[PDB]
Amino acid sequence: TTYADFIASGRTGRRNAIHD
Amino acid sequence: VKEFLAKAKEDFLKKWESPAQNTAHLDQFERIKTLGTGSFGRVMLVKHKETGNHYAMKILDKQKVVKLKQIEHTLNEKRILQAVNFPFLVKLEFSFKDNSNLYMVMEYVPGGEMFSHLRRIGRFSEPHARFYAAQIVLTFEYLHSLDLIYRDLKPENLLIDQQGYIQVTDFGFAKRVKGRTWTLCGTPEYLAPEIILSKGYNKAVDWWALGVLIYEMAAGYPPFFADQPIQIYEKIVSGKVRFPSHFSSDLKDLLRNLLQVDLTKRFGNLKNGVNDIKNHKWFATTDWIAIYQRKVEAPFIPKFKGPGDTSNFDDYEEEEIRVSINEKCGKEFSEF
Ligand SMILES: Cc1c[nH]c2ncnc(N3CC[C@@H](N)C3)c12
Repeated sequence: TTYADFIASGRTGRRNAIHD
Repeated sequence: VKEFLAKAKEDFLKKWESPAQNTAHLDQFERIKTLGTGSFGRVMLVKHKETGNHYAMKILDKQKVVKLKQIEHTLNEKRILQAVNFPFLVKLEFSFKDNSNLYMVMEYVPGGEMFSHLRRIGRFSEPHARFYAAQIVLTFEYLHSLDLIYRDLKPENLLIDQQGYIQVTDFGFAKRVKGRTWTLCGTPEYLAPEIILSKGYNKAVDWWALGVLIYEMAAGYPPFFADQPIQIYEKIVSGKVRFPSHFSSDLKDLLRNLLQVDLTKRFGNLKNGVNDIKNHKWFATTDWIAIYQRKVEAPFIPKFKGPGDTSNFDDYEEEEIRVSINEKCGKEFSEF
């Protein structure tokens, strides 16, 4: 499922602001 | 009731021109646990020795801030926070600098970030997402009317208070923008296409971010995800969205007019303004007035254990605060 895909991605934690 | 906004703009103008400075010192607070960590700073739970009241204290290393070209963003943050006033924005209570750090002490919000609740339970129902979304609409209406654009909407920055209502924290990217601005900043998943294409952009990026928030609240995942930021960037600038099968058709509709690459066509940025949002089918049962007044029953009211409980928040590893013996970034922060 898409959620299944989400859970196994490497972006499931707190996400940080982008720098430069 | 646009006289509310007129008075709100006059207070903001006055607090903008002449900002409070140096209204507490480090040694008046007992530092407890870190409650979150960012790119630039960290926030600690804190107890004011004299009243005993608990706060959240953001600490910013002046030298780290000069390193990451975040000076005006940092001056912006303080200046704006001290100048605003709205139920769903966190109060700034004190701010000050010592040899080494900037400090902003704010009201303590004990329910933890939406982010953690949302990840644990997968997703929120539509009436719940709607209730959270309404608070953000009202809050964006307010800040945009002061020519303020927020720029970091995300679950991580939305804390849940004791009544179960949102408090928006982290104004690191909040800027007072006449017309247009250009800094590439934000959080990859939440970035509007304009920002990515280095276009130069207006308050409509917050309405974009609002569509993402609502997608994520109702989907349990963001509409554009991949393992690296540049790849998220491609998904975003395609303008190619798929909704889960369970999204109501009203929600699909609202999200398509919010997740809209074409500015001439984006809700928020139109003849009718915010009312395209407020008056839309999916917000139809929302009492906007009862929301502002917090008379609506909240999706959920967080577990209370006491003054000074942090079970609602994840644990972070600590780093001790070193103050230096010689001042560190004088004129850069003269105005903080
Ligand atoms: C920033 C802030 C103000 N009040 C707070 N109360 C608790 N936690 C906070 N932080 C934890 C995660 C950060 N995103 C902000 C705050």
